[PDB]
Amino acid sequence: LDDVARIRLVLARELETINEYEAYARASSNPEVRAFFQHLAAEEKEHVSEAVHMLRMLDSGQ
Amino acid sequence: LDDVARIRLVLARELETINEYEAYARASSNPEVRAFFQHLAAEEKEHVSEAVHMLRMLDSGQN
Amino acid sequence: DLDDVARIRLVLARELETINEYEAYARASSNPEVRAFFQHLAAEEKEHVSEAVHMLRMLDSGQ
Amino acid sequence: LDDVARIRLVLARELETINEYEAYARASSNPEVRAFFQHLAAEEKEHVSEAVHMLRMLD
Amino acid sequence: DLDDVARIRLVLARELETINEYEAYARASSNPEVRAFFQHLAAEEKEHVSEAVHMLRMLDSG
Amino acid sequence: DLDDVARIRLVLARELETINEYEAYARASSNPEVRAFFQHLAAEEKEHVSEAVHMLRMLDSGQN
Amino acid sequence: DLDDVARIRLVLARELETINEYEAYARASSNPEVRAFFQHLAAEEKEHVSEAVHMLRMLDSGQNDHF
Amino acid sequence: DLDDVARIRLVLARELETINEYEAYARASSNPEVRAFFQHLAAEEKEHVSEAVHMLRMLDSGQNDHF
Amino acid sequence: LDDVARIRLVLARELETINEYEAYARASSNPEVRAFFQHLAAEEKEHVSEAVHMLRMLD
Amino acid sequence: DLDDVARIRLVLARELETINEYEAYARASSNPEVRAFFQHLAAEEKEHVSEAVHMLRMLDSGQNDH
Ligand SMILES: [Ca+2]
Ligand SMILES: [Ca+2]
Ligand SMILES: [Ca+2]
Ligand SMILES: [Ca+2]
Ligand SMILES: [Ca+2]
Ligand SMILES: [Ca+2]
Ligand SMILES: [Ca+2]
Ligand SMILES: [Ca+2]
Ligand SMILES: [Ca+2]
Ligand SMILES: [Ca+2]
Ligand SMILES: [Fe+3]
Ligand SMILES: [Fe+3]
Ligand SMILES: [Fe+3]
Ligand SMILES: [Fe+3]
Ligand SMILES: [Fe+3]
Ligand SMILES: [Fe+3]
Ligand SMILES: [Fe+3]
Ligand SMILES: [Fe+3]
Ligand SMILES: [Fe+3]
Ligand SMILES: [Fe+3]
Ligand SMILES: [Fe+3]
Ligand SMILES: [Fe+3]
Ligand SMILES: [Fe+3]
Ligand SMILES: [Fe+3]
Ligand SMILES: [Fe+3]
Ligand SMILES: [Fe+3]
Ligand SMILES: [Fe+3]
Ligand SMILES: [Fe+3]
Ligand SMILES: [Fe+3]
Repeated sequence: LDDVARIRLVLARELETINEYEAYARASSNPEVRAFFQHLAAEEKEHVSEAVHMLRMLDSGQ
Repeated sequence: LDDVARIRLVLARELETINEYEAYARASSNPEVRAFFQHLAAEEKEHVSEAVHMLRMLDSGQN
Repeated sequence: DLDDVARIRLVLARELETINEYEAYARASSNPEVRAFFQHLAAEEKEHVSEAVHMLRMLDSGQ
Repeated sequence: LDDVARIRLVLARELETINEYEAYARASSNPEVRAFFQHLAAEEKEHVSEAVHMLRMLD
Repeated sequence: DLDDVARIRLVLARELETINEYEAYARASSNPEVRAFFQHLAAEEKEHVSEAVHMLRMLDSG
Repeated sequence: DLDDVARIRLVLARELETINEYEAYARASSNPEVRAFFQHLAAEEKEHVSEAVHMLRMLDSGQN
Repeated sequence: DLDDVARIRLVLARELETINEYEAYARASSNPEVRAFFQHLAAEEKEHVSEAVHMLRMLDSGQNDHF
Repeated sequence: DLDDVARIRLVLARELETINEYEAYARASSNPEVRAFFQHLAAEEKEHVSEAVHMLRMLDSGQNDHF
Repeated sequence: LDDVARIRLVLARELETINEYEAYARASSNPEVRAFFQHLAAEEKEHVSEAVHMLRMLD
Repeated sequence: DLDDVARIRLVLARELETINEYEAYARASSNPEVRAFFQHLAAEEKEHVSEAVHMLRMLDSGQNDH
């Protein structure tokens, strides 16, 4: 398990987390809860872009 | 489920995620990768603060 | 490779899931004694969550 | 899942929680953390006594 | 890492889950002889639970 | 989507894993009294395994 | 921390779950050839279960006592 | 939510894991007769894998194309 | 764990992945997404064939 | 309760773990033919990852905007 492997693991986890945030926002009729989850999902998408950048830098094949 | 239970689940997951980020920062010998994981850990702790706030708002018994 | 803060986070995550279970089981019971047993368990677990959040804040500057 | 089944599940989870609290108390070097976990283990053991009693009453 | 008390707790937790499974299977069974089989197994496992609690209280003052 | 035979097989499989656990925990030792407790649990579980195999045999004509 | 008898018990437990899966898949199929494929697999796994029980009995005298 | 081909793929995947377990147990075993029991089980599970690959190729023309 | 066992693990994972891709193709709304998943399934079937060949040659 | 973008995210996450497995199995192998086999599988999976990230960007404007 090297650095690129840990980056891939973090990216995979972030993608699943976004899925969870979107599903939980959809399940709520509370506007404040939906806003909470939409903000979290946006911050997680930022993290995804950052991880993909690090992966492309560190992985030649990617 | 209901909203409070899903918030509790989100908080539990975020706490495990911080553990992972900090562990990966420790495991790396590349300083850039270490810094990446430390930055991720800091922002996830902010997410934890937000979630605890939501829980306190929505759970009278917790606040 | 875990430190004290990682173990506190794990305990807190487990407690949040435990509260979910207690409140669900309190709801699913129609026996007042059992519903009440589970409600008392959930209140005590919420107390544990507050204590663990305090520990986390006291040992983690990023939090 | 009836009431007695849910109590058995809670009791089993409480027993694993005690094991985890005691292991984490053993593993910590900060004394305050270490006592935090010991306090949690004592409280959970009291929970176990209550659950055993409830199980005896209903079963 | 584990000591005798921790192993006894694990055994007790497992026995409790086992009783739940035996009782659920008795409820779901069609053949009344199979139902009787699962009911008997549940009763014997409950006796084991009593014994495990006794051990745990002999070896743990708290 | 489980029938009676499938539940018997699940119970038998669980009992076999339980015996493994009792034997490993007896080996872990530390206290003779704890070892004897785990050994007694293992012996009674073996009784259950035999009865479950016989059940399976009457109910499963392909197994018998 | 496994000895030979524990590995035998583990194989037997896995085989029993596998038979459950084969019988369930045979029931869930509408193609008769696929149904028959799963039923044949189930019968062969049951033969393996018999062999595993014989091995367990030969290695575990306390278990053999109940047969 | 599963068709027959997906159930065949699941059975094949499980058989492959089962072979791994049997070969590992054969390597770990001390009694030569237990070692041989596990080797016997591994050889017969490999035969099942061959049979299931043939079934999958018969049911999945896209898979058969690559053989 | 030896080379043949790792090949078996890869093959078992690839078979589960094909199941997932076909399910997602059935479930998808957008035609391009359906086609994306079906194309992934086809490529994975090629990977399955390669792994079976390797396994037959080495075992 | 899954939409197309969620299924894309799930496939991408699975491919990333698959690449990890292929690379670790290449490292753990002593037979050069097996090692090259696993490296080849990893390269092809990485191409799959590029395709999926492109699909994700097209389906998720919030992700496209980074
Ligand atoms: Ca995450
Ligand atoms: Ca998270
Ligand atoms: Ca807890
Ligand atoms: Ca607990
Ligand atoms: Ca048990
Ligand atoms: Ca058992
Ligand atoms: Ca099997
Ligand atoms: Ca198998
Ligand atoms: Ca795959
Ligand atoms: Ca994959
Ligand atoms: Fe994150
Ligand atoms: Fe997050
Ligand atoms: Fe950021
Ligand atoms: Fe952030
Ligand atoms: Fe607690
Ligand atoms: Fe509790
Ligand atoms: Fe308490
Ligand atoms: Fe028992
Ligand atoms: Fe039993
Ligand atoms: Fe008994
Ligand atoms: Fe009996
Ligand atoms: Fe056979
Ligand atoms: Fe077999
Ligand atoms: Fe055979
Ligand atoms: Fe088989
Ligand atoms: Fe692949
Ligand atoms: Fe490809
Ligand atoms: Fe793929
Ligand atoms: Fe392509």
